[PDB]
Amino acid sequence: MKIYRPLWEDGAFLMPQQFQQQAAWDVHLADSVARMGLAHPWGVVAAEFDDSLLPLSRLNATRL
Amino acid sequence: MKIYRPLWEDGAFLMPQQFQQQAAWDVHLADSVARMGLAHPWGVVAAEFDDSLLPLSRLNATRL
Amino acid sequence: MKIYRPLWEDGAFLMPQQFQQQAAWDVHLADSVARMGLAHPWGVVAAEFDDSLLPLSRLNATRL
Amino acid sequence: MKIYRPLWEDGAFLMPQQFQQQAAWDVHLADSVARMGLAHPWGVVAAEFDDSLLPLSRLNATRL
Amino acid sequence: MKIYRPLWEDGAFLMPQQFQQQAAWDVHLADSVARMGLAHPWGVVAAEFDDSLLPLSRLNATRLIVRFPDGTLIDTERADNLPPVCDLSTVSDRSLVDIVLALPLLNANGGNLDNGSESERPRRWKSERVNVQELAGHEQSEVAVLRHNLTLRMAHQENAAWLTCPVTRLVRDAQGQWCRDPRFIPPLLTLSASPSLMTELLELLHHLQARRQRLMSMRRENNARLADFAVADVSLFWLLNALNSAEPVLKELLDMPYRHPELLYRELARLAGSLLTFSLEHNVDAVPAYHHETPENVFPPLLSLLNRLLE
Amino acid sequence: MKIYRPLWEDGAFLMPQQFQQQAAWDVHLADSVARMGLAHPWGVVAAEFDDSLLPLSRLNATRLIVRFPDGTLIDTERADNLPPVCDLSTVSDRSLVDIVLALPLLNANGGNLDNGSESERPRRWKSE
Amino acid sequence: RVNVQELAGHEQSEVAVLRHNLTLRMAHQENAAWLTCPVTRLVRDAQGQWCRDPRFIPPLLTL
Amino acid sequence: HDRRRIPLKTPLTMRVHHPVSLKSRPVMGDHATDVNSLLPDARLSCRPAAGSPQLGRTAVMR
Repeated sequence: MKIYRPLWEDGAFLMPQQFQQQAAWDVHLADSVARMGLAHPWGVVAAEFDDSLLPLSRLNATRL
Repeated sequence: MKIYRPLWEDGAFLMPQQFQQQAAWDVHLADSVARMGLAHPWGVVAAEFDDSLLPLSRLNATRL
Repeated sequence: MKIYRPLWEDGAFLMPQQFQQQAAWDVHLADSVARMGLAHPWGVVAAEFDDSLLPLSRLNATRL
Repeated sequence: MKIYRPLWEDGAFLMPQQFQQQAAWDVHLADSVARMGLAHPWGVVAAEFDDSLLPLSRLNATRL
Repeated sequence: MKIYRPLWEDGAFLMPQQFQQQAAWDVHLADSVARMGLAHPWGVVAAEFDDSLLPLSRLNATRLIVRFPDGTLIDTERADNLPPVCDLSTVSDRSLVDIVLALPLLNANGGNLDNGSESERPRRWKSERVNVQELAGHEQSEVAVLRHNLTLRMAHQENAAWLTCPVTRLVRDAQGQWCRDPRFIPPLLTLSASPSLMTELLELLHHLQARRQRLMSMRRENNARLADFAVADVSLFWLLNALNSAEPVLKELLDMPYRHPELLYRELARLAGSLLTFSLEHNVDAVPAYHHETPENVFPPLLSLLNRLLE
Repeated sequence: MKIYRPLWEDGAFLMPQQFQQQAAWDVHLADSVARMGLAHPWGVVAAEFDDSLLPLSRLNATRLIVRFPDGTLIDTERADNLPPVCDLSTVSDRSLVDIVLALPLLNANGGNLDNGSESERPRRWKSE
Repeated sequence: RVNVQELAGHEQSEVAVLRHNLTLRMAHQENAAWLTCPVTRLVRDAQGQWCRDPRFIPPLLTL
Repeated sequence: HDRRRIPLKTPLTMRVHHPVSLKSRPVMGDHATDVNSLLPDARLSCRPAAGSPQLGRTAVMR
């Protein structure tokens, strides 16, 4: 998606894309530091549901 | 506890509560990466003292 | 070359060596995340080259 | 407990007990408003503690 | 009137007229809070008298807490002094005196009552000098506490440029002596300023529980009767519905001190309007309407209606 | 918006914070007593108008008793003057109009409307 | 001693505000002179840790 | 030198601008800086104040 990286010098000035790409870059490093969490893909650590809403044929989440 | 990642768009004032929360979220990501493998309350890395002053009962730390 | 955590006040002067010494701390954090199970100076993923100019004395990298 | 609300007309030297007994009397009037319909004393609105500090035993509070 | 908020600007000097305008605003906030649960203006928390000095005919108070309809609270235990003794000798040969408590009105031109020297206008806020200081370590110097100006007015109390709230009612006994009558009580912010009510309503509730116990003894003993189609058994089923639905609310409310009586009225009206349609031939107009501004000829005929239906 | 509250002893310089914070705390107490079995996105007690100017393009209000959901009381018989005349010169379709009684939002560094200075945000103000 | 801002546009200054002397005690001690309200309950768990019961309820002004 | 405070600048300008923006020196928050007794009490109309302070009235000790 062409994740750019901004340049801050004495004449550089403020934009929203200054901060959005720098936000995305350290998200992208979190996959590059996984050499087993890339072996198996991304996972699920907690998922808990409610059963009392089922006789009404509804469904609602609690923790995800 | 709660962690509030800011929205970035062309309206917002440059308020200091954005940067502290955005920097706080990256520690949580970098720790959820480290809990993919090990399981630990963290430990020391280096701890070296100076045995010169010790006849005068004063202890100092050169590197921690 | 030390790294300084910048302090986000309010009602002060902004300088780009707050942004730079902010940005250079997260990479140093991800380094010490990575160096907890693995123990080497890391290397290459997926180098690819061009071969057409090779009758002459010329090279051309394509993806690194 | 001998709550003395004072008066101010003229020439009265300022003195802290006027302010203190005024502030107490406002609390007492606002208490007697609430004690008309409900016949309940006060209680707890919110009490949230910290759970990540429990197995290393301490106890820190957040909202009381 | 015209109540004004002050502005605490820097460089605005000081005036005594500021603090009065501030302190006559939070009282108005208290009414604006409290009038989300009130029909009609207020009454008595508690009132206790000393009838021992009656053969030397007089009357004096002991403990008296009454709220007034402008938001003024009276406390003899913490804030105010007791009203002076009443002299009944000019009404020595009549039968009934209805005694109200009085504070004068407030107009927007005067203020306190300066030593009674100009006493054609009855005015409140009598001052006093008590020295109490000790919330940091010393007691010495002397402040001007404010006290109100309370009297008692009994027989031509209807000539009032005053605010009235009735407290007690005297009758001639057969030995010519006045005594306090155990009768109807001018209005209540509690159920504690009327021991006659706390004697009657406990009898009401203890009378209610026994009839329900009698009804349960009729039907639980026979297992066919729990779902029978007898024309009295359907009425008895619906009657246990009407009693079991309305017991624990009243049992909660009557194991309790002070609580405003409109809430109790809304729970007795449901029981009366339920049981009214069960064994009668009389009009729905037997239900009394609620008059709080009166001294309550509502609350005894209601209970006289309910004590007839349960037998 | 924190709400501080002071101590008095043995001679302290009277500062306007020591009165403002005390007024704010007694507003907050009355609202916390007012929650206690209610809802509080609260509303309007009484609103009365003046309706003669409708053959012209104007509108005027005569009585407003409004309680805002933060718990601030506005009582136009007592310590608040009626807002100025509404304006109807810029209305195209005649079912559009829905009128809201505005009131400027307070911030933790501002203050009053000193006239002779301009701003893109107003405040409550010293009048009289 | 903090610096509360005037709410009329000027600078702030240093006043003395009050702060309550609250504390956290345990029920099995002596608690005569204080004025208490219970807030939570701790139990012991299988590995020898402390954890919170989800079963206690305090006295509540709110649900 | 005196540690002055406010003058409130009339646009806030720290909207993070997309179409046109500038940095070099002027950056801030919302309030700048600019480096460059024996007295009586609450009586009537006009002489309460010692200007801004009010003391000299409750030293009853020492």
